[PDB]
Amino acid sequence: QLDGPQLAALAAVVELGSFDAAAERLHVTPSAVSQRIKSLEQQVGQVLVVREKPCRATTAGIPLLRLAAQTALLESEALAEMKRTRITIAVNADSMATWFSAVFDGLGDVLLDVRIEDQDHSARLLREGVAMGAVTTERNPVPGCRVHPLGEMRYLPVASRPFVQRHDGFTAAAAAKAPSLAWNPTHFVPTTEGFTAAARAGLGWGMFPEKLAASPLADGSFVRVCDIHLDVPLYWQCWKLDSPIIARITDTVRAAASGLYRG
Amino acid sequence: QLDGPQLAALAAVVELGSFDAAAERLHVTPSAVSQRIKSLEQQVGQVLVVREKPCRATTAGIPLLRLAAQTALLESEALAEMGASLKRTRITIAVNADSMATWFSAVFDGLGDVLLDVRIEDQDHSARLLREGVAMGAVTTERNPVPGCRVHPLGEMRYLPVASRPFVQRHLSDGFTAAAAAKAPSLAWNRDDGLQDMLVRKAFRRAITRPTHFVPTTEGFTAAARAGLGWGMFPEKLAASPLADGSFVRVCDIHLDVPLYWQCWKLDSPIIARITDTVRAAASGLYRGQ
Amino acid sequence: QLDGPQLAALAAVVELGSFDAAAERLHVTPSAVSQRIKSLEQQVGQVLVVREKPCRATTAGIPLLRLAAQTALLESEALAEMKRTRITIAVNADSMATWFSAVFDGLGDVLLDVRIEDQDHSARLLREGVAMGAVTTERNPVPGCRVHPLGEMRYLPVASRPFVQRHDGFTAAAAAKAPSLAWNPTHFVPTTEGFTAAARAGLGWGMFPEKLAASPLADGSFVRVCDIHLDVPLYWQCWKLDSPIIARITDTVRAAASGLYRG
Amino acid sequence: QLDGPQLAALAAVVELGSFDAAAERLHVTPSAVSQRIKSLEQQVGQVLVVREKPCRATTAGIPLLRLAAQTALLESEALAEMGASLKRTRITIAVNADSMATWFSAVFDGLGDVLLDVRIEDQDHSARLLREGVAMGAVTTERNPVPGCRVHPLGEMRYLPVASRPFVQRHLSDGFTAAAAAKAPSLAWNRDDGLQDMLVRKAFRRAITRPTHFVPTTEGFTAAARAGLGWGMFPEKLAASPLADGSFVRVCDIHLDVPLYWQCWKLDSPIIARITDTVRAAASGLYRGQ
Repeated sequence: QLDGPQLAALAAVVELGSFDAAAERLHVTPSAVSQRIKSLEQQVGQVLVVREKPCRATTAGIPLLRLAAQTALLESEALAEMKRTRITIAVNADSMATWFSAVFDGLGDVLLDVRIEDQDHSARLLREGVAMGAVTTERNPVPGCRVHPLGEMRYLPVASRPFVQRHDGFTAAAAAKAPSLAWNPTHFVPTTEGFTAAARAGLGWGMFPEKLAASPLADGSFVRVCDIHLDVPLYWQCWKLDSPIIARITDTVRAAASGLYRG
Repeated sequence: QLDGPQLAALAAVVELGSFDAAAERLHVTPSAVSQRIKSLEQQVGQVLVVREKPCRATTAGIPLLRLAAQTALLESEALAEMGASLKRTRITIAVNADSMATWFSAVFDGLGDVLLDVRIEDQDHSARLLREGVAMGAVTTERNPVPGCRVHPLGEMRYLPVASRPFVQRHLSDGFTAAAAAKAPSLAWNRDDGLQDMLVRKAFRRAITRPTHFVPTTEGFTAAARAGLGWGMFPEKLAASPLADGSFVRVCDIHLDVPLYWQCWKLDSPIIARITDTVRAAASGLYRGQ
Repeated sequence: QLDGPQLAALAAVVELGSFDAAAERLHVTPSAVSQRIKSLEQQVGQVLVVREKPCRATTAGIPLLRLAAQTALLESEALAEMKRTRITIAVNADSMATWFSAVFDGLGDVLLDVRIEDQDHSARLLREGVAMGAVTTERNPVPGCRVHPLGEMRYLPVASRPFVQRHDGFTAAAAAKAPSLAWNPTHFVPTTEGFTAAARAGLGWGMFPEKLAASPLADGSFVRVCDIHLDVPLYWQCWKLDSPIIARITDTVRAAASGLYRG
Repeated sequence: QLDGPQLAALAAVVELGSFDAAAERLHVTPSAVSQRIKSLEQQVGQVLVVREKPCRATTAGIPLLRLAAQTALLESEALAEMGASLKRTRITIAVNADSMATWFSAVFDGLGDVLLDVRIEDQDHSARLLREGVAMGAVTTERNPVPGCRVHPLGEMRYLPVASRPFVQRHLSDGFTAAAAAKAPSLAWNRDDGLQDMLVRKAFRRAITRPTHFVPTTEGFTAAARAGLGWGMFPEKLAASPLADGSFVRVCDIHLDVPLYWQCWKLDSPIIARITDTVRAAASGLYRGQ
């Protein structure tokens, strides 16, 4: 490889007729491009540019001007390949079920690729460069990622009115003597509309996001087992790169998470 | 010769991914587990377990995996027809996302006395869990009987192509043309989701590539649509409400009927038949179709 | 689990009317099945068979007869799933290109699944239980496999007449000063008809199986570089299970390899 | 900003699967390689390399992988248009199995002065190697231009459905009926081989499941057919001989024409154009088709 500051400097001094303008185009200095050029000529055993101003290419430097040109033509179309911008994001289920959807209001002008994943899989999607960022419970930066705290999600204990009197008071004896809902005397019932439907059906008691368990408790369809609550910090982790798109989304997500508890 | 606690060994070694693990799980030495799987590999003439890293079934070990589990259920019932009173049996069933959010919910209400393990899986994922004995039944879009399984029709689920009014204004002011449909953003659960594609085909006898968002889950897919991101196919039970609200509007007059089926272990089982009755009844509200 | 010798013994004493015949069907002994039965009844808290001959099942043993029955019905259809027999085999390229094809004469009555793989991939196919056996250069038994020596394949050095006088005599100085053919001053050219076509085209010199390099040397299209030869032992490795199908194929392959050199 | 020896870093880290390796390969510290890939990840705004176990390109790093290699060839030519005389350039090209056994062979005869690295790959495998800069050209059944690639038609290859006379006697005595074709064993290179399936379709406007052997490679597939295992589709150039021999006979009157294409790096290159001329001329013997 012979690239690449020395080439752009060569094309510059050749296309614009001067060392000054070259500088002007590369945000460098007249003397800084001069020796930038003399290097390149050194390592090819000939003189590429002719000092006389306006300075055009010497015959033996044409191919290198051609190189600079086709190189640059390639780079362009490459950058294109990699219209609507695609952003792939990972989110944990309770977040998609709860606060994350706000983000959709800010994002109708791009093309989302949303994945519902847990801590471990989010991390993989990050590392493997398929997910640009993840809502996750992991606090330690994933390789190549920056970590933004989002606050905490709060979970309550819940069952139905009937499930209470069946398993009196919270007879703290009925620890396992009570049937319990879960995700992955315990029934496993994913989604959200059924993990909810299970509990509503006096089928068990479970940990529900406060925000989800909100309405039914007011309806009276739900009752709190007890006044214990568990608090899980969420984090936005994304690629530690400076990019307008990464920043936009980090910002949208942080704002859709405003109503979470203080971390 | 015809098997035994040899299957037990297999199923344990695969579900637990270790020879040592499944040994301190059935009260026996690695050697025993090894000869047990070996003797079974001998009888059947096939290698059944990849021994490496985490232990998994080979292709040929899938059917005996299932065999082990149908046998385990058959066994615990034959020995409860002898003694129930209490018995809390573990039942695993696969269910497609769209069914769980709509009709399937009802199955819990009429359930007992059994411990439920429900998996949200698409057509392909669920057929695997059936083959592998992991699930003793599944709501699937699959009409063809998977191995070791009876097929029950449940009815058809109708899918309406919908979106919010703002979305229609911005993208379908002039209606659902093939010039408009090539530009309006569509939704989808993921790449394997063909629902939107069958419309468009049905609607334009063709196939139109468009901008398409991928948003999974009921809440996820629902917020996307509610948030005017794009149009998408929704189980009618789920659109019924936003159609009243004004929150959703039908993008066009066409729809999709998708036959559902309840596939479960072909065998005798008071627990199976009972679950089947419940699943079938929970679906009495589908469109009759066929 | 309660299975499974005790059940078959129960069904036996129940279906046939006697302990004798039971024995007769299970290749066991009258007294050996008697206590085989009393165990099973012990661990279910009731009497399953009635001593009186011919002995039928007791009411409380019917379900266990049913169990034995449905169990067995399942096993059958399972065994089926796992018409024409499918046999998947791995072979190294130079073997498929050379001696292995003889095997096809003995095998038109089954359905072959032939994979062309090297030592490492063969081994994986074996371990992962997809290939029943592999022709391979590996001598150490793969996990779960038995090893059959097959003999040695012999490779010669070759180029074209022109390639000689271009790279006098084997001026042992032109070690790298000569262009060479290879697989994975060296051109990489797989298949067999082209790895051959390359050399024929004075494009390089390479190691060819003696059997392949046979004809052209007689044609005069090929010449030997020198009289060095390299010898590679081949091995048939397959599942260490006793099975009629495994034995058939181990035998066919060993015979198709008869004309290899003494190992 | 616009890249540089940053690509060099990438391509090295991916082709070698290690940050340390590619460092002791370009004379620089891990850190340098790291910042170099980082600065490039920065400029482009994407993660480009999975750092783990063996280092591989991410999807978004594929195009820069190609970029690195087209640049590397462009560079070594621009600097040989300055100085050749000797130069032995490494060129990698993909070629489908059926082309290598028939017409492509000719390309070596009219070749120089260049070091050849030929890969036998099917349609899909070869398009990958083109995208990834691994191959600077490929004979493929793919008409659509892969990214960074010009497409040249080469002609069409004809495929005859054939078998040995013993095979016909035993299985096709009464000819190539859909009742006979459902029973006679067919061949195939593997599951993705659709050649035999397109016949049968062409022959019976339908699709018939049959016993089918899978035997890859030219010698492998050829011995199978010669050994009466089954019927299969053969490049005519290859059947021409056994049709004379009597060794093969056409199973039926139908055939398949498959358009071939030569896809190569879209750019200027005396080496590319030259290779292209040779490939194109080696194929002058295909059927003109189109």
